[PDB]
Amino acid sequence: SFPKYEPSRLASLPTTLDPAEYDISSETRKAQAERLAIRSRLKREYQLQYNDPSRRGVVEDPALIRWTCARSANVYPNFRPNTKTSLLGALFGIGPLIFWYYVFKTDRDRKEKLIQEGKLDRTFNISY
Amino acid sequence: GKRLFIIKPSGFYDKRFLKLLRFYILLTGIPVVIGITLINVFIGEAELAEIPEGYVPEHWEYFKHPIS
Amino acid sequence: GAHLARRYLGDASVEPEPLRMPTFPPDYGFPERKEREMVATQQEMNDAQLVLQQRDYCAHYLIRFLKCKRDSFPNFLACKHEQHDWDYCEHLDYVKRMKEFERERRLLQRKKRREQREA
Amino acid sequence: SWDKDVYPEPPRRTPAPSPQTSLPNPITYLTKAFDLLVDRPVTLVREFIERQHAKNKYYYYHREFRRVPDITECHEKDVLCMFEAEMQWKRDYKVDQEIVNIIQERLKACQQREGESHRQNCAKELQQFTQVVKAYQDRYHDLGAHYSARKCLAKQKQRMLAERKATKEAA
Amino acid sequence: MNLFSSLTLVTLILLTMPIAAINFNTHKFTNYPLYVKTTISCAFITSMIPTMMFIH
Amino acid sequence: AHIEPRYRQFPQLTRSQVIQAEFFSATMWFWILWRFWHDSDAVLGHFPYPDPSQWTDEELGIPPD
Amino acid sequence: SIFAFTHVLIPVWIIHYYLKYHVTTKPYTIVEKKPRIFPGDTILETGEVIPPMKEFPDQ
Amino acid sequence: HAFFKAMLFMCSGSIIHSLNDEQDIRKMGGLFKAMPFTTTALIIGSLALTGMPFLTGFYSKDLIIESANTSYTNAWALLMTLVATSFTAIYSTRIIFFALLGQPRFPTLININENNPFLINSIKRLLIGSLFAGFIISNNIPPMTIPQMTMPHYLKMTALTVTIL
Amino acid sequence: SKMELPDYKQWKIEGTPLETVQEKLAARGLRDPWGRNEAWRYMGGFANNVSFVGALLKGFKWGFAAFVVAVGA
Amino acid sequence: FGFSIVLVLGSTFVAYLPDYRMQEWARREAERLVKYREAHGLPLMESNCFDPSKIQLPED
Amino acid sequence: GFVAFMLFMFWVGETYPTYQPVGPKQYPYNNLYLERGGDPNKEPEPVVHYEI
Amino acid sequence: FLPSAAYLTHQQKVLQLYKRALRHLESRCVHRDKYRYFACLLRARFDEHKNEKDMVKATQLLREAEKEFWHGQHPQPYIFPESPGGTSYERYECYKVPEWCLDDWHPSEKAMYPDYFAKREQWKKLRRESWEREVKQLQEETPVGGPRTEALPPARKQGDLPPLWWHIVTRPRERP
Amino acid sequence: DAPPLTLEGIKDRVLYVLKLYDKIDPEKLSVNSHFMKDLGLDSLDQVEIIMAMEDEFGFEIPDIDAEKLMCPQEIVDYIADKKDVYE
Amino acid sequence: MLKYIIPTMMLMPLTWLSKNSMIWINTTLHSLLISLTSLLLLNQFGDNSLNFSLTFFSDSLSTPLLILTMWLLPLMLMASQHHLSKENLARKKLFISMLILLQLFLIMTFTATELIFFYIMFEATLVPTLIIITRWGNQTERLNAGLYFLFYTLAGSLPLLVALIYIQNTMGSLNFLILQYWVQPMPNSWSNTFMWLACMMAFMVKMPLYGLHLWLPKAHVEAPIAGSMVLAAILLKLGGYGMMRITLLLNPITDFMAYPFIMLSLWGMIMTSSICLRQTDLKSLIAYSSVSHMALVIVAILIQTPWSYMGATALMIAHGLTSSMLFCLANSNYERVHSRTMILARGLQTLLPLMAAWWLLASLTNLALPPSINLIGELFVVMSTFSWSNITIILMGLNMVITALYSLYMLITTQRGKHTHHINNILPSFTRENALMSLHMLPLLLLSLNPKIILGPLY
Repeated sequence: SFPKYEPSRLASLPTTLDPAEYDISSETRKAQAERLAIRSRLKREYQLQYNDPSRRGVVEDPALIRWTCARSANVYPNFRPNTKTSLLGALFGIGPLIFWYYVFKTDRDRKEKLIQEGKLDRTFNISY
Repeated sequence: GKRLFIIKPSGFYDKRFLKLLRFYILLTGIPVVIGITLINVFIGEAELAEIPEGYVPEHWEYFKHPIS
Repeated sequence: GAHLARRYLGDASVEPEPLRMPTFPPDYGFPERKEREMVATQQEMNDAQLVLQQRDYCAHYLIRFLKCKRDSFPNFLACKHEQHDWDYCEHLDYVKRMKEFERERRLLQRKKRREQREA
Repeated sequence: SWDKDVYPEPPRRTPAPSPQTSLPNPITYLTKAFDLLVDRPVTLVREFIERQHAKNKYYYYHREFRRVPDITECHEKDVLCMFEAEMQWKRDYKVDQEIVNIIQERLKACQQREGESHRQNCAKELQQFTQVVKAYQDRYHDLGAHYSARKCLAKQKQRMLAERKATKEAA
Repeated sequence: MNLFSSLTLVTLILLTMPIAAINFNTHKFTNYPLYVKTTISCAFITSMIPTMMFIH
Repeated sequence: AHIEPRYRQFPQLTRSQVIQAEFFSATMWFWILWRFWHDSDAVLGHFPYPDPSQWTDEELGIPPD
Repeated sequence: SIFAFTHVLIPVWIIHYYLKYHVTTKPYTIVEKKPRIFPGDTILETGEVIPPMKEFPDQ
Repeated sequence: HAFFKAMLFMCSGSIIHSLNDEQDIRKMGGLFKAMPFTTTALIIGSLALTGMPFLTGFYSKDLIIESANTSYTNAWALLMTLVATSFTAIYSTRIIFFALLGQPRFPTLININENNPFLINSIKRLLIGSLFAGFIISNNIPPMTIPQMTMPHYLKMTALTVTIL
Repeated sequence: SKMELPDYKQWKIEGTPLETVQEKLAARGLRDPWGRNEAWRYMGGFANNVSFVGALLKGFKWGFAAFVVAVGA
Repeated sequence: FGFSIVLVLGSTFVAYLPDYRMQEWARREAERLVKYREAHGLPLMESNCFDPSKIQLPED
Repeated sequence: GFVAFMLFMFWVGETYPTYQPVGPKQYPYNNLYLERGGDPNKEPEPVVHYEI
Repeated sequence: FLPSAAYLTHQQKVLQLYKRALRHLESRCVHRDKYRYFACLLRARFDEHKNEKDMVKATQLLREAEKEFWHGQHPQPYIFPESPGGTSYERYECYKVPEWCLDDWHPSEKAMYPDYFAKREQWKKLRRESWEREVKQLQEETPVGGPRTEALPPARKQGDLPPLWWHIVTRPRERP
Repeated sequence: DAPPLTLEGIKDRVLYVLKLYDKIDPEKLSVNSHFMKDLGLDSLDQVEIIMAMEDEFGFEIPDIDAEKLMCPQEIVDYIADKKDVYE
Repeated sequence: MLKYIIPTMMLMPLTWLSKNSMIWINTTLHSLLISLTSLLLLNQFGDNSLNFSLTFFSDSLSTPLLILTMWLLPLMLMASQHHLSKENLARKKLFISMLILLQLFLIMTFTATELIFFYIMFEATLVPTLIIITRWGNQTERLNAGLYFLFYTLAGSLPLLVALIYIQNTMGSLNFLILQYWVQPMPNSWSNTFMWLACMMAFMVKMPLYGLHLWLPKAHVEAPIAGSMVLAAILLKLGGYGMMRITLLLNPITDFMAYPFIMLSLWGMIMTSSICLRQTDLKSLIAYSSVSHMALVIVAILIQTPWSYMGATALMIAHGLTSSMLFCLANSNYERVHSRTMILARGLQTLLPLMAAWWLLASLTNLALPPSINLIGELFVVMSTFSWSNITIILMGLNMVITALYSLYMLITTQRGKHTHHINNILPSFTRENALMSLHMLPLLLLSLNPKIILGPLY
C-alpha cells in the first residue's frame, strides 16, 4: 500500500520503519544497555563536575577540544597522495580557473578587436 | 507579591561608561560648537572681491572661512 | 474576443494582424473623405505640460478638464461634465479606430477572396 | 552671487491664480500664517547677522597664474621644465573636469525645468554637451591612471597621425 | 517655494530627534512610546500639507 | 472595571465596542449602497459598447469589384 | 504646549533659515518643474492672456 | 494595498495575541460574536479583498485587470490572473469561515477580551481609511495614462464574474 | 484566585451533532463515546452562528433606512 | 586626551580646512573660463589641447 | 515538470499574443515628430491619416 | 533513546504510535465532532485485533500499521505553541537570564534589593553546607562502579537535601 | 496577558474534566486514587486521559513521563512543574 | 615628518626611564599627542604632493595610511594589557619599546624617498613583529607561524632588491619624482617579464594573494592582539601601498602578463569566502575575511583606472579599521572564555548587552554598511572591473552574497540563540573594551561623513 519511503542522504529515514527495532535479540538489548551505561557514566561525571558551588571556571570539554584539534591541526598528518585524490584536486582547482581564463580570453579579444574597429558604444563612456 | 523578582543581568557598568562618554564629549561638545557659532555669527566669513591693480596678497586671504 | 481564435485556427490572409496594420493605401473604396480637424494648436499643446502618448485628438477637452480642476481645487467633485465629455470624445476616437480595423478586415476579405478565388 | 550669463535660466513664467472657488482656500490662510510666523523671525535673525557681517571686512582672493611655456618646448630630460609644464597641464585637466561638470549640471537643470517636454528647449544645451563630451572622450579618456602629461601627448600625436592617414587615404 | 521645500525637509528631519534623544538620555524614560507616537503624528500633520499644495 | 474571566461560557460584552462594530459594518453598507447608485454604473462605465464596427459592407469605402 | 511648540517650530525655523540664504547662494540648487499654463490663463508677473482655442462643435 | 493589509495584519494579530498565541487555523473556528469589533474588522478586510464592487480595492485591482485584458498581453498571463483571482477569492472565503463562523475550538480558562482604547482607535481609523481614502486618492490625480474605458461584453464585468464564481 | 466553579452534570448532552454521533456509534456497535466534552462548545450564547451570506448582511440594520433617507434627501 | 581633545578637535579640523586639489578654486576658475569662452563666441573646450601648428609629426 | 510546463506555456504565449479589434493610434503630427527624437530642420516628412 | 531504560517496550511503541496517530488525526480533521467520530473509529480499529497473545504476528501487523500510518500522516501537524518546532519554543528567552549571575552587580544595586539578596545568601550557605560529605558519599559509595542509569536516589536515610539538587531546583521560571 | 494559576483551582479543573469522562464514577473520585489499582481502566484509555489533559492545557507531556503519571496527584504535580505557579 | 620621526625616538626612552605604574599613562598620553601632531599633517594640495626633503615626501596615498598607523598605535598600546600585567616590568618595557620601534619603521616605510629606502624599511617592518608574536604567541605553534611568516616574506621579497638595483643602474636614480618623469615603456621581452614578475610577486606575497596565503591564518590565530592588528592592517595595506607606488613603471606589458594574477585573485577570493563559511576557531574568520578583501584590493590594483585606485585605497583604510576592531572583539571573547573556538561561547545577548551593539556594528562594517567606506571601496572596484570586463560582475556579486553570509554567521554563532549556562565565569563588560570600541568606530563614522580625505592621489 506504500512505496516503503526510499531514503537519501538529504531526506532522512524516520524512526518508525527502521525495521531494526523489531527482532531485538538479547545481544542488541545488551548493546543498548551498554550504550545507556556509557551515557549514564558521562552524565554522572558531568553532573559531578558541574554542580560544585566552589567551582568558578568553565567545564573544559575534551570532546570539543578533540574535535577542534582534529579538524584544524590533525589534517596534514595523515596524508598520502593518491592518484584519485590528486586528479580530483587538479580538477577542483585548475578546471574553473582555466574555464574563467578562457572566457576572459574570449570577452577581452572581442572587446579589444571591436574597439580597434572603433565601433564601440562610446557616444560618451567617461567613467572608465 | 504581584511583581516578581525580575532578573536583569547588570546595568551599572554600561550606564557608567555611557555617562562618562556623554560627559567627556559634553565637556568639549558645548564650547567648540559655541565657539564656531560665535565665529560664524560675529566675525563673519569673507567677501568676494578680487586682487586690486598691481598688488600682492599673502598665502592666506584666499579662503572664505576665517578659521581656515 | 474569439476572433483571436479565428485567426489562430483559420487562415492568416483575411484575418487582419496587429503591428502591421497599414496594408492598403487609403481612400481605396471611398472618394475623398478626410478632414483631420486638429484645432489643438500645437504650441499651446506644448505650453500646457501634458504627457507624451496624450498629445492626441480630443486634447482641448482635456485642457478644459485640467483648467477647471486647477481653478476649482477645493471643489473636489467639480469636473465631471467635462470629464465625461473627454470620455465621450475618446470613446468616439476608439470607435473610429475599431471602424478602421474592420474596414481593413472587410477590404482584404472581400477583395482578396473574390479575386483570389476567381483569379 | 552667480553670473546668469554663465548659469542660464529661462525667466519666471508665473501663472496668475483664478478662482472660481468658494470654500475658500485653506492654503492661502496657511501660507499667510507661515509667512507671519516664520519669515519675520528669519528676517530679524538674518538682519542681525548681516549687520555683524557689516562690522568689518574679510576678503578671499582668486589665486592667479601665468603661463609657463609648454611641454613640447622641453627637451628629453629638462627636469626644471617638465615639472612646471606638467603641473600646468594637471591644472588644465582639473579645470576641464569642472567644465564637464558645469555642462552636465546645465543638462540636469534643463531636464527638470521642462518636466516631460524633454525634446523641447533642451536642443542647444544637449548639443553642446555632446560636443564637449566628444572632445573629452577623444582627448583625456582612454589613457590610464599613471598619466603625467606625456601619455596625453602621445595620444594627441597618434590621434592626429591617424586622422592624417585617414585623410591621405580618403583624398 | 520656501514653504514647500521647508515642510518636506522637516518631514524628513522630525524623524531624527528620538534616536539621538535616547542616546543622549543617560536617565530612565517612561513615555518614550508616547513620544514616538506623537512625533509620528506630527510628521503626518506636516506631510498632509505638501500633497494638497501639489495637486493644487 | 476591566474584563473578568469565566469558565466555558459565552463571554461578556460591553455595549460600546459592539455598537462601534455594528456602526462600522453599517457605514460600510451605507457607503456601498450610496456608492452603487450615485454615479456608477461600473459594469458599463457610462458607455454603451456599440456593435462591431457597423456590420456593413459597401460602406466606409470598399470596392465591390 | 511648549513641548509641541518647540518640536514643531524649531526645526522648521532652522531649515527655513538654511533653505533660503546659503543654499540659494549656491546657484544650481533646488529647482522646480515649471507650472503649467493653459490657453485661458494669464501671466501674473508680466501679464498677457493666451488667445484661447477656436470653435468646438459637434461635441 | 498598504492601508488594506496594514489593517488586516493588525486585526488578525489582535485576535492571536488576545487568544494565547495559538495563531493556527487548526483550533481557531468559532469567533463570530466573540468580540465583535475585530470580527467586523476582519470581514471588512477580507470582503474588501478582490474588490466587492465598488470600494477602494475595486479601483486598483479592477483597473489592473481591465488594462490587462485590454492590451497586447501574453494570452497566458491573463489566464493566470483569471485563475489566481478566483483562488484569492476562495481563500478569502476560507479564512473568514475558519476564523469566525464555526464552532469555538480553543481550550477553557478563556482570555476573551479586546478592550483597549489604543487598539479600537487604531482599527477604527484604519477601517475608516479603508472606506474612503482609496476613492479620495483615485479621484484627484491627473490621469497620466490613456484610460481604455471602452470594453466589450465579458471584459469589464469579468472581475465581478471571477469573484462571484 | 477564585473561579466559583460552573459545575458538572449541567449538559445532559442534548447537542444534536453529538446525538448523531451517538446514533452512528451505537449502530456501528461501540456504545462508548468520550462524554459531554463539546457541549460548552455547543450551546450557551452558542448553538447558532450567522450564515456566511449573513456576514455580508450584518450591516443593513442601520444601512437600508439611512440609505433610503439619504436618497430621499 | 582621546576624545575631548583629539576626536572633536580633529573633527572640526577636518570639517573645514583649505580645499584639497584646489577644489573651490577649480570651481571659480572653471566659471571664469567658461564665461570667457562663451563671451568670445568660440565653443568651450576647444579640443586638441596642444597646438597642432606647434607639432612636428614624423611622416610616413 | 511543473517548471517545464509553466515555461512551455509561457513560450506558447510568447508566440500567441492577445490582440483586439483596434487599429493603431493615429498620432497627429508625423507620429509626435519634434517631440520624438527631434531634428528641427533636418527632415520634415509628408504623412497624414485619412478619416475613415 | 531515553534516560532510565534502553528499549521502550513493545506496548510502549504501540502507545507512542497511538498518541502520534491521535495527534495527526487531530491535525487532519477539523470540526471536532467528526473528529470524535473517527477517534472512536480508530479506538475500535485498535480493538479489532488487540487481545492476541502472539509475538511475531503482533510485530508484523504493527509494522504494516506503521507503513499504512506513514502513508496516512498529515504533513503539517497542529503542534501546540509550546512544542519544539512550534510557535513559542523559548519565546520569552529574552528574559531568561540565568541564576548564576546577579552576584556581579554593583553593591548600590544590592542596597536597592536587601531582602532578596540576604535570602539568596542563606540559600547559598544552604548550598555550600550540605554539599561535600553526605552528597558525595552517596554519589561515590551508593552506586555500583557502573552507574547504568541517569537517575539518582534521594538523600533517603537521615539528613540533608537529595543530591545534585542545585541547577535543577534553582532554575528560571520559563515565563517572566 | 498572563493570569496566574492556583493549586486548588487546577486540582478542581483536573477533577472536573475527569468527572466529565464516562467510565469512571463521580461517587468515589479521589485525587489520591490510582488507575490500575482500583479503577481498572485501560492504559490505552489512560493515555486518552493524558491527551485530554494536554488538549486542555496546550502542551505535550513526553513519553518517558507518559508511563508514570498513573494518578491525578502526579498529574497536577507535573503540570505544576511545567507552568510553575507556586505563590 | 622628521618632526614626526623624532618624537618617536623620544618616546622610546620614556618607557625606560618612567617608573613602576608610570610607564603606562605616559606612553598612552604621549602617543595620543603624536596622533594630534600628525593629524596636523594634511597640507596636501592640487598639483603635487607635499614634498619636504631629500629625506621626505608624502602623497595622499601615504597620508591616510600614516594617520591610520599613528592613530592605531595608542589604541593598541592600551589594548595589549590583561595578558602581560602578571609579567615582568622589564619584559613589559621591552614589549612596549618593541611596539614603538615598529611604529617608527612603519613611518620610515611610508615616507620613503627612493624605493631602496622603502625596501630597507620594508624588511625593517618585517623583523620586530616576529619577535612580538614569538615571545607572546600563547599557542604551541607560534614557532611554525613565525617561521612561515619570515620565510615567505623574505623569499618572496628577495628578488625585489635585485630588480630595484637593476632599475637603479638602468635609469638613473630611484626617487619616485624623477621615475614619474623618466618612465618609458619596456616592451615584451622575456627579461621584462621576469623583472615585472619579481617586483609584483614580492608584493603579491606581502598582500598575500591566494597562491601562498597559508602563513596568514596561523599568523593571526597564533599571535597576540597587538602583533595581529599591526600585521593585518598596517602590513597588508603597506604591501598594497608599495604595489601602488611601484606599478607606475612597467606599463606596456601588464596587458600581456596581468591576466593570470587577476584569475587567481578572483577564484581565490571566491574559494576563500567559501572556506571561511564553515570553519570554527572564530579568530581565523577575520583572517580569511582579510584574505578576501585583499584579493579584491589586488584586482583593484591590477586594473588601472583612477576609479579603481580610489576604491582600492578606500577598501584599504576601511578593512584596516574593521579588521582591527573585530580582532579586538575576538580578544574580548578570548578573555571571557579560554576557548578561541566558535561554537563554545554562545548566548551573550543577555550577558553584556552593549557588547551586542559593537558586534552588530562590526558585522555591519564587514557587511558593507550602506554609507560606510567599505561599501564605497567595494562599489567603485565593481564599477571599474565591470568597465574592464562585462562578465566579471558575477564573481563580484557572488563574493558579496557570501561575504554578507559569513559575516552574519560570525555574528549569530556567538551572540545569538542560547547561553550555555555552564560557563559562569565571565566578568561584566569592562570600560576598557567599550573605550577601545569607541576609539575604533567613531573615526570610521567621521570618515564616512566626509570621505574626500581617504580617496587617493587620483581624487
